[PDB]
Amino acid sequence: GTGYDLSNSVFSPDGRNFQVEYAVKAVENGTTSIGIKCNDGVVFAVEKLITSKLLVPQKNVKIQVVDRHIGCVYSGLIPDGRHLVNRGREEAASFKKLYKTPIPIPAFADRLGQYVQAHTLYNSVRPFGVSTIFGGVDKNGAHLYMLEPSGSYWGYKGAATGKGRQSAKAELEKLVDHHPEGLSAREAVKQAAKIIYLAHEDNKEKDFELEISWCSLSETNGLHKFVKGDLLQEAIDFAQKEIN
Amino acid sequence: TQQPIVTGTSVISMKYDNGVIIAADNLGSYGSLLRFNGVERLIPVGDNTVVGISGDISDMQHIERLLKDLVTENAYDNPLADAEEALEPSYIFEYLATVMYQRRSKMNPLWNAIIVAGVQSNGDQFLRYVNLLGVTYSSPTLATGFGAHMANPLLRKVVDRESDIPKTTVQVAEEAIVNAMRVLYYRDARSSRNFSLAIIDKNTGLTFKKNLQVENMKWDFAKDIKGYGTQKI
Repeated sequence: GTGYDLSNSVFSPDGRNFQVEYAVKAVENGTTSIGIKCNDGVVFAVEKLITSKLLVPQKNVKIQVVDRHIGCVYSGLIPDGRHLVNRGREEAASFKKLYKTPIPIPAFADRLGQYVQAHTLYNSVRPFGVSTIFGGVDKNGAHLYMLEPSGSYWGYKGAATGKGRQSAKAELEKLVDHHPEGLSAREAVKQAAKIIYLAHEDNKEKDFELEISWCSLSETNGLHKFVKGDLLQEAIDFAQKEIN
Repeated sequence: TQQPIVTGTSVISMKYDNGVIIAADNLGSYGSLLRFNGVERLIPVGDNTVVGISGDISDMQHIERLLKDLVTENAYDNPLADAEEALEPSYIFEYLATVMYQRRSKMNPLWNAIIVAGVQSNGDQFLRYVNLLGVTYSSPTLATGFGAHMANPLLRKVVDRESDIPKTTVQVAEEAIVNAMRVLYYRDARSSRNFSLAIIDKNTGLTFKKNLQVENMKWDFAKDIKGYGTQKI
């Protein structure tokens, strides 16, 4: 029969969870955001649609930090994203409190994974309406991750989600091929600013604001920091230049 | 209700024209046993605040963790975390004061005597005390435990009232404190010769000095003292 897509934890005859799939639609309908893993860190960038001149520029920050070494960005229902980060934060504090050392990216990824997967187990809750790109630096390297509404996640070289994910993924795949030795934090920041401008074509109708953040063992000391002022503008230009 | 096991003695401090100075020795006593010697009891928070702690060391370490968290938490979704929305010494103090009073009210105190020293964003000096009872107060000079009896009298000879702060220089102030640390080493049976000192100046920022030592002590006259009354040799 039908109706398998009305309740959250229900398996359809083909073994799918339709509500999770519908959640994905909310994600695809969102702003595009990405992540790039460099030789000693990671970079995060996102597209901020400027609905109107009334939006105070640079004020509505979307990228969020967890603990002090992790960055998270997401596409979809923004509130759901914050909800997931609040949890990640408790999750990270709990881990540090007990083990003293700040939470490793892999460990952190699974904490978010189990929580998101948890929201696909009952019909009393709705799945998360966001895909989240996050990561940072830890005891042994940099790590990048992307988490789907199903709770599914993997480690990535580069990642993208949202409206222009295809453009972005395409650009990311190029970089991967043309740089088997690894991009640098400095380069990734520019490369990231570009990918976002390019991927902005799938929404070229509205004007936007660029946002970047990074966590590099050499550039930020393994701490997550927002790209501001000069470094930001320099990246804006690098993009504005290669968009023509 | 509990009882302190490993403890830190005095924490002395005072304010001068451009900031505040605070110091504490590096000892962690275990009753009459001077057990640990590399204990830092001055906890810097950001770059405008230093929290000096005396009393139970396990609780001190717990307050340390609480303080690191405040910093982490304040940074969350805060684009002005290192500017207009950074932690003020007064915020850090009100927080601890709140905790200290709640813990005494549950009959399970953090067995400490704390002094928060720092400079507000508008340059004002900040110096306030809070202890295991949740009791709090401010004064041009503040010392805990033993130093309350021996350090305050000395430091107050430099800054006796509010009008004395603008007339006091970092040099005079640091001098007074360093001398007080020596006196405490002379008469406090739970003190150490090594100590840390920190200065928070509205211009020079936070200066944290580690591994200081009491120097220029007078002991020579001890040779002329024999017996306890009538003995001559």
